[PDB]
Amino acid sequence: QVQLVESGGGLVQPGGSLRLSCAASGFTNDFYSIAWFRQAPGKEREGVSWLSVSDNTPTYVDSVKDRFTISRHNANNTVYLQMNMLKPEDTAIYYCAAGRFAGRDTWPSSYDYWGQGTQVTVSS
Amino acid sequence: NLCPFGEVFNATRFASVYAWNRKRISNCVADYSVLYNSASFSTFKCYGVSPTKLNDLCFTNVYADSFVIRGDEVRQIAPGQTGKIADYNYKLPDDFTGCVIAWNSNNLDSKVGGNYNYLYRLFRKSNLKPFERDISTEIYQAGSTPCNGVEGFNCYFPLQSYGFQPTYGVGYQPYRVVVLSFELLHAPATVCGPKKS
Amino acid sequence: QVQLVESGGGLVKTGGSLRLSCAASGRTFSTYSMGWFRQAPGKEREFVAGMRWTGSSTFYSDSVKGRFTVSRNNAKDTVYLHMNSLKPEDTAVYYCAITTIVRAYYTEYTEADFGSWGQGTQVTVSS
Ligand SMILES: *[C@@H]1O[C@H](CO)[C@@H](O)[C@H](O)[C@H]1NC(C)=O
Ligand SMILES: [Cl-]
Repeated sequence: QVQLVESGGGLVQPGGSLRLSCAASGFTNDFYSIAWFRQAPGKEREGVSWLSVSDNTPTYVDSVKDRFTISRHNANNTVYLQMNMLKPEDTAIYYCAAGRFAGRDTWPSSYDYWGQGTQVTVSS
Repeated sequence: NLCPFGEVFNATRFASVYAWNRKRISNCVADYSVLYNSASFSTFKCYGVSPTKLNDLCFTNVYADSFVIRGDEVRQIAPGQTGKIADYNYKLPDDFTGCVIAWNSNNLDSKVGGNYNYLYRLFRKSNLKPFERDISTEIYQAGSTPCNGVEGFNCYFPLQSYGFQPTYGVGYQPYRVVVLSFELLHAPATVCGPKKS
Repeated sequence: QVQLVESGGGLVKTGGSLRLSCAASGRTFSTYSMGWFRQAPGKEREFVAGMRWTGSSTFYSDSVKGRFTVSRNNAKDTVYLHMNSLKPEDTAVYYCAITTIVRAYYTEYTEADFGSWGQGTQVTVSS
């Protein structure tokens, strides 16, 4: 019943921009939270941004602070991650994840709902 | 009159999870949004309420429960979870109203050669009820055969040390946990968020 | 570190019995689980038997289970190894010690987990 529909990935040059989308359905209310995890080659899934939907409270890791922006459009129940000034270190498969709580967690195991990942590549 | 959260979050040593501690907080102003926005915390999840709503509510008492677990067990500190911690050590109710806060404590709670002080319960005859605390140390009878005071096949000691070392993987590193819960009695409501002050 | 005062042992015939004692003042044995270990010449010091700090659980190596028993007095300050049906293979220096390390499976204990060693006492079983 709960489904996370992901899209927006692709190839960009360093300094370039990309917009990922997470369309959430199957929730009876706004009392859930979204996370973006990225999984770079031979590494674990690592959280980069979070949105607590009820409170509309965003969180970012220090390395994406002033480059990444997370937001929600009420109408389409879609959360966006605007990624600007992209760098080679941002290359990874990006997942959105949902949990039935207000807040944030670094543990992938704490999120019960997952989008199909989208590939993000930043190279010359 | 700010709530003395520092006494819980900044305690030099934490409880073993099987013997988890509870601090009553009363007669003070709590800024749940300031806690939520702290980069010190890597886990901060509220159930039945959000930090914004808590900033606009008064309670009779707040309870801060605190203990150490390993990283891969942090996900068990949530309603409706299974595993050795949720089943045998620390259990939240299905209808939990409150917050779960956690942070990596490798720098504090691991030692070269192992910090054997922190224990968890590996075995129990039945699952804990919500907010139950079991500090018993009887042999666990895993099968139909009585143990008669002797450990062996299907007769195990119920507690186990983590033995935290700083070179453990993050799933095996110690995490400090604080669980906030809320009580409303027919009494003065002396713990308030800043908006309801 | 605590002082454990160990006694007993000596020479016994195959099939005979000996009692070893390990004493420590006050709350030591009700605080730290204890183990008995033995070491034969040129061999490693091996786990024999022990008792949880609770006094209500004992545990035994496969080599001695059903022949040796561990008990503790009412005062909780003296632990005994009751050695029965002794065999020449039981010949060794025996030690008591305590551990701060809680292992749910006693089968995982080794000498590295123990300290405050008692003075070793010779047990010799002759045919
Ligand atoms: C814990 O201590 C630090 C100072 O080292 C302080 O910045 C922080 O706010 C304290 N936490 C609480 C909840 O008081
Ligand atoms: Cl023990």
